[PDB]
Amino acid sequence: TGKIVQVIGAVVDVEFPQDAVPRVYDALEVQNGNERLVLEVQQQLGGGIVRTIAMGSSDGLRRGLDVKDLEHPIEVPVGKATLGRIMNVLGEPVDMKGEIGEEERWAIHRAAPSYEELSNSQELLETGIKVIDLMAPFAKGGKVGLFGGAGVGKTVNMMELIRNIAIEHSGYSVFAGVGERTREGNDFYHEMTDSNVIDKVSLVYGQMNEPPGNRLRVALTGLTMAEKFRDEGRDVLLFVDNIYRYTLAGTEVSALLGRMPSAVGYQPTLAEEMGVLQERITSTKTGSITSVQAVYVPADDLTDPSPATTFAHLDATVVLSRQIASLGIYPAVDPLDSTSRQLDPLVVGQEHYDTARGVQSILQRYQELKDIIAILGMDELSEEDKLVVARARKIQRFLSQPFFVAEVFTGSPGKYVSLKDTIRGFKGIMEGEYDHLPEQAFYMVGSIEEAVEKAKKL
Amino acid sequence: MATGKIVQVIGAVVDVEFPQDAVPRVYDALEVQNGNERLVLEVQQQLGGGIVRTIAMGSSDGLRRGLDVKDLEHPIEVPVGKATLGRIMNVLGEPVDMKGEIGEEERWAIHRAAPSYEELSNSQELLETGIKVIDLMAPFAKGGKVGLFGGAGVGKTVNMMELIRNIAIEHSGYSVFAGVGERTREGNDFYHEMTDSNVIDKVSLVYGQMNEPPGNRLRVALTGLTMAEKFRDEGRDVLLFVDNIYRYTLAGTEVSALLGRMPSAVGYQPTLAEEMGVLQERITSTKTGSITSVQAVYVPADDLTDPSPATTFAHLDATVVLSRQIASLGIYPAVDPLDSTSRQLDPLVVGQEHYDTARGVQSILQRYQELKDIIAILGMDELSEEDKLVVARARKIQRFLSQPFFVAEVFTGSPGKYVSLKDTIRGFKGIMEGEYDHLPEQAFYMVGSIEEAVEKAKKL
Amino acid sequence: EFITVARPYAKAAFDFAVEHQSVERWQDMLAFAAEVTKNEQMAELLSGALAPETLAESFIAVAGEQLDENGQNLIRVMAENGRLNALPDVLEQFIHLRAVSEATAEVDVISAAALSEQQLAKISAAMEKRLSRKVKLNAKIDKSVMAGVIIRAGDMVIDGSVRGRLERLADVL
Amino acid sequence: MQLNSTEISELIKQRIAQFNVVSEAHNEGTIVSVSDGVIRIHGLADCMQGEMISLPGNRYAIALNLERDSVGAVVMGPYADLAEGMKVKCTGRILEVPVGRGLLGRVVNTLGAPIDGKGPLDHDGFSAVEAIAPGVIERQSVDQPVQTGYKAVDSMIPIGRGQRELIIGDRQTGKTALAIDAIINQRDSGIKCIYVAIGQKASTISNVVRKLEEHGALANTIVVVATASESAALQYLAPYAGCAMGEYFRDRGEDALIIYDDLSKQAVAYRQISLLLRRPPGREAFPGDVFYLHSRLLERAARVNAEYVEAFTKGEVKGKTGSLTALPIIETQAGDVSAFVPTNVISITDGQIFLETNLFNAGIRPAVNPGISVSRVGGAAQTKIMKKLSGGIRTALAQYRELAAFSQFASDLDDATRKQLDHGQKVTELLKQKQYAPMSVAQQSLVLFAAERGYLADVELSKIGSFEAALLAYVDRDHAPLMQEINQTGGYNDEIEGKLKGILDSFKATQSW
Amino acid sequence: QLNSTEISELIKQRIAQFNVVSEAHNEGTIVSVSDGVIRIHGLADCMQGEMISLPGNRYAIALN
Amino acid sequence: AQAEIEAERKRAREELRKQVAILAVAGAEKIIERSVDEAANSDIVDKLVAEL
Amino acid sequence: AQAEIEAERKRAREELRKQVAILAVAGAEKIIERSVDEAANSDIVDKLVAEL
Ligand SMILES: Nc1ncnc2c1ncn2[C@@H]1O[C@H](COP(=O)(O)OP(=O)(O)OP(=O)(O)O)[C@@H](O)[C@H]1O
Ligand SMILES: Nc1ncnc2c1ncn2[C@@H]1O[C@H](COP(=O)(O)OP(=O)(O)O)[C@@H](O)[C@H]1O
Ligand SMILES: Nc1ncnc2c1ncn2[C@@H]1O[C@H](COP(=O)(O)OP(=O)(O)O)[C@@H](O)[C@H]1O
Ligand SMILES: [Mg+2]
Ligand SMILES: [Mg+2]
Repeated sequence: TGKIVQVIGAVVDVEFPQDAVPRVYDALEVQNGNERLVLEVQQQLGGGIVRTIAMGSSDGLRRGLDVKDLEHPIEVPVGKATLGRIMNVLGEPVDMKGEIGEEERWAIHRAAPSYEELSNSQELLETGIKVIDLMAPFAKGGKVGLFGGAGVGKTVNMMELIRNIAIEHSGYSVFAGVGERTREGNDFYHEMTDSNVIDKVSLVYGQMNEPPGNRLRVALTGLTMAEKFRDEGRDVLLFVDNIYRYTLAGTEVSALLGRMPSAVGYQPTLAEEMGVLQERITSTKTGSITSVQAVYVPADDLTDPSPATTFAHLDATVVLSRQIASLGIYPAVDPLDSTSRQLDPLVVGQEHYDTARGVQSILQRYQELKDIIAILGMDELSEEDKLVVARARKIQRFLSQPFFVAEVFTGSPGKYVSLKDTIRGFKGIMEGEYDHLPEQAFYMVGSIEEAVEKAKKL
Repeated sequence: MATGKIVQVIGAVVDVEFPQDAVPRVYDALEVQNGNERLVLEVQQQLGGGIVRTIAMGSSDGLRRGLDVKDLEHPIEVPVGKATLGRIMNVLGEPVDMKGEIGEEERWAIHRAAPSYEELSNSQELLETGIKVIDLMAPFAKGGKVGLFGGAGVGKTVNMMELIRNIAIEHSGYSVFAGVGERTREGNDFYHEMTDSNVIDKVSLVYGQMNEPPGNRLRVALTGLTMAEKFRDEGRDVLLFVDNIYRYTLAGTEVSALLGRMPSAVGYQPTLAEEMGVLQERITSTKTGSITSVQAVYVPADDLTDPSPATTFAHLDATVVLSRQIASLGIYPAVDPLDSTSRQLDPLVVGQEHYDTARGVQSILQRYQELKDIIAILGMDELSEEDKLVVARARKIQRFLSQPFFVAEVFTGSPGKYVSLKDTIRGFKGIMEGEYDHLPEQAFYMVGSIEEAVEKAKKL
Repeated sequence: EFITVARPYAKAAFDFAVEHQSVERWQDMLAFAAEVTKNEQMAELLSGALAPETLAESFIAVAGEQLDENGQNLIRVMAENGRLNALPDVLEQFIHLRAVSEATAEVDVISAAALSEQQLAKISAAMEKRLSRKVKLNAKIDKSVMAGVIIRAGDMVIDGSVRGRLERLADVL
Repeated sequence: MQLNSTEISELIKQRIAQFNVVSEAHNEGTIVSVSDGVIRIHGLADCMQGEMISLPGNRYAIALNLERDSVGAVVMGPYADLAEGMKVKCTGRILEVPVGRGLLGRVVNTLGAPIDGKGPLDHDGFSAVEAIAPGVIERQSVDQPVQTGYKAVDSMIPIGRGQRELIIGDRQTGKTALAIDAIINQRDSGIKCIYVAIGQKASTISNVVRKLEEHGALANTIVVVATASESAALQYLAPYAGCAMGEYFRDRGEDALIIYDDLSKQAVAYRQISLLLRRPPGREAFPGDVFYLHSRLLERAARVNAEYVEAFTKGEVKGKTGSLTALPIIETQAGDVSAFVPTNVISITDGQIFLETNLFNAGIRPAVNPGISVSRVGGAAQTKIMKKLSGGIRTALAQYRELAAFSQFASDLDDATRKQLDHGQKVTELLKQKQYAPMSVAQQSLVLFAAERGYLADVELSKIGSFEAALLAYVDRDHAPLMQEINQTGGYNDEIEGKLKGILDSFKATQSW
Repeated sequence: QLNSTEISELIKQRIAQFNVVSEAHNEGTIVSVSDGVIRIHGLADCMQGEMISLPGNRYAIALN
Repeated sequence: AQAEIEAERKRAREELRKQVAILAVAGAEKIIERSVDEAANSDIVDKLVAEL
Repeated sequence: AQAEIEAERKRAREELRKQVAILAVAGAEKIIERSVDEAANSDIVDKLVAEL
């Protein structure tokens, strides 16, 4: 009952009778050759025209085709039936099994929970990772974000967190792959299915090959599946593989939607697009969502508008850096930029808090000397400041750890380090009780015991 | 018969409207009577409705609206061939010197396609310039591009004149000098420095200088190149000098801004790499002949990352940088052996003996460069005896890179020398293999071959 | 070029002319308006920046072949939007919408030489089947084409000419 | 003899016989504008986005925009001779490229037109240039190895069939060399190869073709070329043509390898095409979708499971798995590994080989910089023997290279750091290798054996070269069977370890090098 | 050359009578909706900063 | 050397086929313009209208 | 071998001069199904035979 009138890249304009124009976010349908193409309207231009985004390949569309108005928004399968299966942005099953026997379908556009319904939790969550749970401990039901450039470890860290908390966790889990490699999605699907945990994970995948609209709405499609388990009374884990692609897909489409560019070419509505998503991924009195989000920062510029506007939406922020990863120090967390809302004397105890702050102080004091060391050499440093440097370097190395998911790279077996066991090692290194041991005794060891043991072999 | 009419005039951009079926094709030339003299317009774009947008190859002041425009059915065409040697011409191939008409018989369009894939030479030769420093440390490929990054007061013009002389005499090739966007004073004194050394009859000059509208500075390089191509088709080996490729980039930036196109990397036109490529991809060695090119390059803001140098260096094969220092010591030519580079220096192309001789002298000089600082601070006799020998050989090599030009006789008085490559390799292997340690460093200075250094030491 | 800005006005004028069964009067009124735009003096006036409601009135003055309300009103609206120069195209799209509504087409026939007027009859009869429209023919003669015929129906062409066959064979090889 | 005039005449005769004379109805439009290679066509009520529009001459144009009243298109060739008013014909074809195994050994334009003089193509139909890569369920984990000729990358940075491995570095550091040395090495391993050159000089391409012919590899490679002089619409569309030619092998259960000569110049040509359409630019003036440009390209280099190969080929091929391996090359200014486009492609591929200029100027070639180059498929793609001997060798060299930074002045612990330094130094002196000298997995393996089981402390930095030359000649002379065995299998066992130790002591003692 | 909310049926109304009824100075009609901005046709007596009341219980601020 | 011998064989074969191909169509054109008349025009027009 | 290929080329060209006149007629008759006589074309076919 409508005609196409323009096809610019990924956006399509459709003309309808004045009295039947669809509403915003309703879904239309066309026939692109043999296939059926779903459009989602973004704007109601004047005169019955409506401007839409194609959820599929836009090639092959002529003008004047006839499009049908489906009178409901995009709706996805939801609930228990969607568990252990892979789905499109449109909720269609993408593994070669049959239909999803869903009893209910939910619109992917929803309002965030009211302020009255929110809930706050001080219950610490423990992970096997030294640096994360010393510098930036995070709590059940809270948001976590791994900030880093390209190729620094923010996917390997997310797979390690999945390993350490997701298998030892009762409730279900949801994994949304937003604009990342299909290879990694296949690898993760098969690793899960081979350990029989797949029947606890729901997967959504709008990987990098797909046109902008799929990457644009796949994140919402995942949040809906998560919100369902939350409202059912359960507690959920939500892993988003790269939330930067959700805004990159908005930037790709913005100019075609006829909107004046902004700070660095970004859409004028960047902060609202980002908030309208991250405000509904929260825990509430009727259930809790625990979420880990990888956040790519373009060109390693931590001040680009997209990371800068994301920082405000996370409780614990872990900032990876290339200058550390280039030292072979994995994980490459930058201890002088990672933080957590949960690092307070009240929440984590005076001993943990004090050790974390001492480590920060030492590493910063070492940063301040790095230029005088560069120009004048290390022999000009006062004897007090040469001890600071050696302890700083020992601490730099002791934050490294082997991961079970990185055996494929280094061959060394992974390690799981309890919190009680790491604050002790750092208290020791700082207080000086290990101040007679070569630095390389600390590279890639689990606990301080293993370091004093490795020193025997040099 | 004229058919168009000027409809807009804005700076150097003029719009003319033709009948709907007679719209000129892009790059076609048009002409108008700008008062008492004709003016040539080059088409840049076709807007809808029979309107076409052009750039004036001349000062556009005095242009009314509605003037009749005659549509030449061909691009700008220039005279080519032997007839243009020793003349001076502007972008439109008009004799700009006052010695009258050019007596050519054939005229070529300046817009052309690069040689197809299967016209290119299925070999890789070298060009024997005849200068020791270049032939050793920065050999030229026949049909390649050579950047010349020297500054001022170092002899760029006399190096160019020596290359012109040698490539006319010791080969049978001519030369073309395109004066893209540089001072008029240097053009006039270059014309004279060449007329009084008898090389003017061996070079064809085309000048579009800083005092010209943007279109002239843009297309002058194509004029020079399309004369060099005519010389190539005769089977010759030709040499093409560009006075500054950076100004050929900047004229295109000005024009692109005039046309209103969106800016790109750091202020440049969006078509920077294609404008540079369609030029640099026409000077290649064809199965019939070859055009070699020596191009002066200016790096903005001392940045080798700026889009213009970064785009140019994609095409340069060799690179010779002139140094004020090496001149101050008195060594002429003033090439810097440590900064001059060439991607022809590989055993697989130049051979193992030439490659390792060049690498030898390079290592010798780059050690001497710091033994001399150790001397400057601690005094001479602090050195080791091995190092004193290194210094004593480095000084000799450094002296032997001088040469007397046929063009420099008017300064040195000594007769100019043309040194074949074999002789330079022999001389430097000898000086580096410990031969000739028995004669003084001033026996090598400004000599020529080593077989003349021995004779100069004989009489010293 | 006003191909796009003329569409709303042509559509509105045609929908109005239908409600009142005056399509022929509207078409002639528009054909007169589009000629008032081409006069040498009026084209000067339309360019200089006059206030829309005085430009519209001086335009209405030069036309007494426009019916009192509805032509004058169309001119006033286009003048308010500053689009009086679009009339020559409003006319073309009005003629097009009319041809579509009355189910008519006008197909060109290009030949090496005039046809037999039985050939023309068969061509019209065949096209009136290819297209639901009653089709006019306006045969034209070109001699670059040398045998066969070209049938052009809007933006649809049937390259029956032998010249087409030659150019289409040369590029097979 | 073989210039059979009767053969030419029969060819043309078959063509004239295999003709179609019946007329056909097509849709027409008119060019309204021409500027900087972009065209504006009025009409074509029935054009579809992505279509091929046919222009006067035999050139083509691609439809990018279907505006309300006009079609925007870019000319795939020289546009200067087009003029307003010319008619254009809408072919019912989305952008398509000849594909087949008959293209092997040809040099081809981005539109599939052969630019070498050797006449028309033999090809198995046409493939769409723009396609969506296989889904997540259709992939399979990369298992098999792809052997280059170089100890450095085959040991530290393995490449598996189906991987995508960025070769990144500065200008004149050996990228093209490292890539065509991987192309030459597949001469006998059954992996068809494709080499696409975007924005390169014509002289360089002619030279590279002459080398591919000099080593016999050309009969196994397709060359897709868009030189620096060609339109920005051929440069931008070339790598998609090359990937469409490689997917032909991928989808039939075979193996292929494709090299994009500069995906930095593809980005520049796309930036040109985008700015000429007045599209708001982003960082470094690149468009918004400069990531999607490389994403939808490199995501096609995939490995597919046997069910995808069956379903695609209508069941003609059972049990096999196809793969397309990609080696994109990127150029970075001043070694700046943190610009925009370099970082995008590092974020799209499965690893990077980072060629550093300080090493290249120091005579270390291939100048692989350990510590910045990784292979995210890790050892799964190595042969068993290589995976064993190599181990953490790369992080070992990274440690050695950083230690050299501080030990430059002075060091303590100065016997263990001393032996560490000597070992690492001899290893770097052993990893450098000459151009065009590939060495089988057997030779790399036994040389790494000699490297790791001591056996090299005594021989000097001056002799490493000689040690290797002798070692390999000796083993070629005597233990030809053991080489024939290690080359046929992953070949690791305590039996083979003992055989290697025996050869090592034999050569070490009785041979004098 | 681009349109300014000159659309078919509004133009047709103006053809019907140029001097349209002025009673509705207090109300108007939404013609566009996007990203949280709406264009309203009419409202001849709207004042800058005024509050405009939409269907339901919602308001908008007239800025342009 | 053998490789280039074979490639030049291929290239000369193609070079010759090209000339044969272009001259075939130029001859066909001249023959047609030399041989068409009312009968052939009427035949072509009738045969295309019969399938129009 | 190249100087052998040149002789091969002349040898085959002189033969293909006979085939141009066949292919031109075959094409002309394929494009217009009205058969054509050699007689009236015997002259213009000769220019093709000559110029190859
Ligand atoms: N392993 C090696 N040993 C010695 N020389 C080498 C080696 N690899 C490359 N080279 C030399 O480096 C030179 C340039 O290398 P190459 O052209 O492959 O780099 P590139 O990055 O492709 O250059 P460009 O970026 O200009 O294309 C070559 O001429 C070659 O001689
Ligand atoms: N714990 C670790 N041990 C070894 N390598 C690691 C570790 N963590 C990360 N890496 C390295 O990080 C590199 C980048 O991988 P990845 O995390 O997928 O990049 P991205 O940040 O884009 O996801 C890998 O190739 C791997 O070698
Ligand atoms: N081969 C040479 N022999 C003697 N003198 C030279 C030689 N080359 C350059 N010079 C001197 O160097 C000076 C630089 O002059 P000039 O070439 O005009 O400057 P520039 O090259 O910067 O234009 C000249 O005055 C000339 O005397
Ligand atoms: Mg990742
Ligand atoms: Mg290269």
